[PDB]
Amino acid sequence: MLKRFPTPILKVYWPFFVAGAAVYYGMSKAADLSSNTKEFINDPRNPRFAKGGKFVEVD
Amino acid sequence: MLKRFPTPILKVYWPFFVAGAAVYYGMSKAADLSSNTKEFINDPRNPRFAKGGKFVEVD
Amino acid sequence: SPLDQFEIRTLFGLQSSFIDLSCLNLTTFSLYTIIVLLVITSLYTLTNNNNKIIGSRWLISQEAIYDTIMNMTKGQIGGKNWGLYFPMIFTLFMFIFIANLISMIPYSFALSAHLVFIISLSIVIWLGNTILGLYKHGWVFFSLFVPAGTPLPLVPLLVIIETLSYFARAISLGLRLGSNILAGHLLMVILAGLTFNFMLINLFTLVFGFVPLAMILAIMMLEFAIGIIQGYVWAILTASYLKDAVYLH
Amino acid sequence: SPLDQFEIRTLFGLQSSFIDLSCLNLTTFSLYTIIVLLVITSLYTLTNNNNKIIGSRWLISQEAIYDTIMNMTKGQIGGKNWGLYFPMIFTLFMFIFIANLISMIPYSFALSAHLVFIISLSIVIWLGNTILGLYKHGWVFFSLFVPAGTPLPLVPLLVIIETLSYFARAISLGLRLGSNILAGHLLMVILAGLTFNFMLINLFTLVFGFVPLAMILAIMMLEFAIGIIQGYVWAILTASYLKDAVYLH
Amino acid sequence: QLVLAAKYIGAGISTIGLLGAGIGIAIVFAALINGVSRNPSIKDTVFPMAILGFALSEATGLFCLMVSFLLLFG
Amino acid sequence: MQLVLAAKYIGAGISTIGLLGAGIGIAIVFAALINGVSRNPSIKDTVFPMAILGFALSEATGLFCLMVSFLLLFG
Amino acid sequence: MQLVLAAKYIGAGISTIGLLGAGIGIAIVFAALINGVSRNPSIKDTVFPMAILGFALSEATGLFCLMVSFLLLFG
Amino acid sequence: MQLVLAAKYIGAGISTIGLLGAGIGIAIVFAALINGVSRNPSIKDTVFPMAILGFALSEATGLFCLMVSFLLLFG
Amino acid sequence: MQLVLAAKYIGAGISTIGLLGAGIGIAIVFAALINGVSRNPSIKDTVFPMAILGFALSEATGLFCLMVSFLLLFG
Amino acid sequence: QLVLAAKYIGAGISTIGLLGAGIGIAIVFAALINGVSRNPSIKDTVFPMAILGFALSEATGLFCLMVSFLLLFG
Amino acid sequence: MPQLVPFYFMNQLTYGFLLMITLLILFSQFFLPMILRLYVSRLFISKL
Amino acid sequence: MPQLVPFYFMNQLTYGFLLMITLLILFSQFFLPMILRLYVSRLFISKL
Repeated sequence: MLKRFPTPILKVYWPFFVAGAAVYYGMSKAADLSSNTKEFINDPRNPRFAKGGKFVEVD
Repeated sequence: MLKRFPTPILKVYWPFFVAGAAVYYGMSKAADLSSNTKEFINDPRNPRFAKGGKFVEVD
Repeated sequence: SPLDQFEIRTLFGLQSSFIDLSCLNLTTFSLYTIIVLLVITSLYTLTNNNNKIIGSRWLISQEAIYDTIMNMTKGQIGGKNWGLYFPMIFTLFMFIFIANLISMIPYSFALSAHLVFIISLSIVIWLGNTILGLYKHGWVFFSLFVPAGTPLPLVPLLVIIETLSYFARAISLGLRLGSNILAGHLLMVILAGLTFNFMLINLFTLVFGFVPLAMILAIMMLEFAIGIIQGYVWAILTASYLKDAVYLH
Repeated sequence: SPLDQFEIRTLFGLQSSFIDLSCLNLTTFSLYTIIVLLVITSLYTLTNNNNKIIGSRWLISQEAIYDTIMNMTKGQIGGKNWGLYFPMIFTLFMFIFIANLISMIPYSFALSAHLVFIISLSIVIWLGNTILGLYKHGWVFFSLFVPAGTPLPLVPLLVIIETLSYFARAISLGLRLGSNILAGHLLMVILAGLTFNFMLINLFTLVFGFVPLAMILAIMMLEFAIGIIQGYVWAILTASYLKDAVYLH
Repeated sequence: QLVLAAKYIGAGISTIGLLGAGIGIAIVFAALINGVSRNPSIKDTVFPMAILGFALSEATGLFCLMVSFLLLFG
Repeated sequence: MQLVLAAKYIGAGISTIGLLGAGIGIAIVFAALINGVSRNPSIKDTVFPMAILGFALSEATGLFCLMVSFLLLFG
Repeated sequence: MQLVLAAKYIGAGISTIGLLGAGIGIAIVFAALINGVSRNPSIKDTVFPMAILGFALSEATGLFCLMVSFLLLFG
Repeated sequence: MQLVLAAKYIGAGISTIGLLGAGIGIAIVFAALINGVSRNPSIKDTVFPMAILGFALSEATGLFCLMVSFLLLFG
Repeated sequence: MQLVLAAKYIGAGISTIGLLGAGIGIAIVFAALINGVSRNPSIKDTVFPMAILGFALSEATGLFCLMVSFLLLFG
Repeated sequence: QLVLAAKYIGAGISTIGLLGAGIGIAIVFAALINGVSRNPSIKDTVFPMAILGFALSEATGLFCLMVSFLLLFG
Repeated sequence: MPQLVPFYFMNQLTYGFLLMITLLILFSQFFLPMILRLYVSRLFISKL
Repeated sequence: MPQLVPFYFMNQLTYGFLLMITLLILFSQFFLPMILRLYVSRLFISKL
């Protein structure tokens, strides 16, 4: 079928992966900051409603 | 462990199962009729919001 | 809100947009049904030490429950074939008996106090009596609605307010159990809520504040009795109802 | 609303109340990533007939792509070790090349036209150039910001508006591709929307209504070119950027 | 909407009639217990009369409950 | 709007009088149980299922009234 | 909200009446206990747990009417 | 909504100006094509596909400014 | 509220003028490509990556202006 | 809120300056193509000057884009 | 009452009837006859 | 623009970076050297 060859893909590409984790974290906080705006606080598919809280709805 | 014995549980209990299917269906229609009332049309965990439609919200 | 102990919370979750798959998903009610099934499995699987004849001390309990429900359904339907309806008369017991001892554990939850499930189970047993009676005995099933030798000018009244009692049987059998379990739990939580705010006023109340604690202990002693007796009364009324439906009076 | 072709709809679903597990769930974007992965797997697994040396007609395509990206990244970074960064320079190509041919299929969906993913991928490659450059070349990494032999009284201006062009590189590389794919698809859908309502007026328009159809065919001919050229331009700019980051000018 | 509030008072007052039904089922099974305890060989003879009298007494307690349901839901 | 909740709570108060028709019910059933066991000591294992049956199958009519009270209070 | 809180007090007043059921009830059980011991003093350890059981099961119907008053006072 | 629909027409008017880029553009490409054929008439089948490619890639930038006008007229 | 959407659409119309700075851009790049291939027929495989590079890396500055237009139109 | 609408006109007008940037990158790579085609052995000598001039011209087209982002977001 | 009337009716009833059919098949075929095997075995050793 | 700003940012980015790490490991260890084996084999038969 296919013979796996052990190519070095970690001692070459580590800053790409570190940057990936950093952008992942920064986009997590950006998504949490954007999901509470005036336009999108009453879109019912956001993950706020699946845990606890319901309908601030004061704008 | 346990030796399964083939006890007759279908040629004895069929009207219980037919009644179970009938009550299942009737409670399905009762749940669909109750999930659209004035009190519960804006509870965000109903299965309307997971498919399409959003926020009649005229009461 | 003293009734917050019956809230149903979703835990494992599942959804879609094609089909409404929100019917089945692991929930507090569903998780406690898994717990009831595993307890009832545990009362018979690991109870029997290596399939020994002598039947160790744990198996005396599930021996006595078996015998007190055999000797109860032999004295009710008691005909040519009483044992054909014995697994249902046992599995209507053990669900209610285990689901009213699990609910006594303090941070836990009453399966039995959901009226929508118990009333549904009662309507299932009532329709399964009427369909079984019609299938087994044709058009003369309605001979159940005349009591005995009665004078004919008052027979239709005694038919109307016999059939009204015949389909009150659909919801009465469930709502008895629902009312007992719900009122018992709501009583315990309300008296706990009153004795808590009794013991937060001035320090003289924690002195001799043992008597309301003893009253709550006495009500908890009463509550096992009112929980096991209802598990027995369910299994005696749905033996009497199969006596009426199978045998015409 | 001509832009409804980019709507993201959830399909398989997953939720909870303990932890926000709504991040991973099978979605239109996610399903088309599964399709891109299976296509790229299909271009090399079942392409090779029983591991034959001769390399049947399907394998000439994935031969030519390999060779035109080897001979492109040998002419950019071209140093002592150019091949150590060759798998990334190939897998940045093939994702964009396959995800812009799948998007041409009429009832389908552009992965590349989501600015939030492509701009994120561009910022990932930019930070992975700056971190790699700092690690490999210490404090003298900032020698990249002075061009050549320049007169010293105008060096700080030529440092400020060199670094501004250095971190415009974070979003420019992604937003080029996003703008091309989004504008091409929005152009095709808007011209289809205009020629549809052109052909529903009086029957003389379906006669000689072939020329707007031919214009849409010509734009679709153009759109493969503007889709493959961007897949090449991504892989040439992120070879030039690794030339700057690895080798100081 | 005085009527929407006054139907609840009616649904409350119309539930008092079960007072007779509970005492009634008690008196029936009380006489059944006394009759079995005096004559031990009469249980299978007279027990359907007890179940009959219970069914009649509940239904005639149940009239109040169905009037309460008509007031509360109709 | 105050009138609806006011008459709601008044009707929920009214709909607990029917439990005096159940207290006396359980009383008369266990009273006959005691008088039947005392005058015949070998009837207990025959009269006890009828005792439990009559007990709960008489309470049920007080618990119906309590459910009318709960549907008033909380529904 | 003065009307609904005035109605709460009246409802807690009405939900006191159902205790007379238990007050007659416990007594009918213990009266039958006394009249059963006097007919037969040998059946004491058989009869008296049934009297305690009837005491408990009627006191439950008393407390089910007390708890509605405790709801209407505070909750 | 008369003001926003009046602004739509002005916006569709402004988004016409960007076509002059393509109008000069296609011409500069074909002018270079002519001046390249006249210097060397043997390189025709090598050069002319690049001229067609530049034609297409500048006409795309023309149509990207036409589609904004077609949005502001109707959509 | 009409003024916001009106000036929004006017600004979105204004922000497509910059594509004439990209049409002429692609034009001059492919024009130099044609004149460079025509005067030296063996430079095509060396000058073509610089042609594609200059082409798209010059359009990008018209596509920035089109994204300002899209953020005005739809955002 | 006249200012909330008039910042959008400013963000539209301030994007016109990219007209110079696109023509600029074109003229730079046009001269690069002509210089390679006249002298074939000058590519590796003069290509960093082309990348430098492109970087400077884009940044001086990019001033207009950052002013547009300050008007549209600040 | 608010707590026993949610949207979860079909949830309640679905897992309930699955548990009922489960316990019915499970009791009847497995666990009641494993007690009855003990009964017949004790009586068979008793009769000998 | 309304369509490219939903709540699905972490969805997009999660499956995207999983696919990137997948294709990176997958290309580099599997599919590029299965072409390079063809190369070295052709040249080895050519040199003989």
